[PDB]
Amino acid sequence: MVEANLRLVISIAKKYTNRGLQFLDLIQEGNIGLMKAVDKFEYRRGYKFSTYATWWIRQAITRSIADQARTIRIPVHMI
DNA sequence: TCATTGAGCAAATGAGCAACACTATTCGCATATAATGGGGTTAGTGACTCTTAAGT
Repeated sequence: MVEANLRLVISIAKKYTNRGLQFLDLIQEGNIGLMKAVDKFEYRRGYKFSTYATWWIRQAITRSIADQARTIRIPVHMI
């Protein structure tokens, strides 16, 4: 299930490119979020995979670029 | 008899600790229609040397 939606990870992380982080770091952290979405996925709500996986991939990419992008790190609640 | 030396002492202030109670920070977790392969250089170098590789 994980190695069939990596194209979804590169499709999400295509837009977060020039935000202070490398392109390969983004899709790596998106893969971490994709694994966390695979482990907690429920099929009985009719949705296929993508509407549940997109939120977790976007969350992992945003929490990656909110912390590991600057030296003087501001937490996400303060920013 | 009194100034001088040797020793100490109560007290005031500066530093700090120990345990406890309130509170502002910080981090783990969740978002359910569908979303399914990227930008970005270097472009009018010169000369020389070392290694690898096809050609003889």
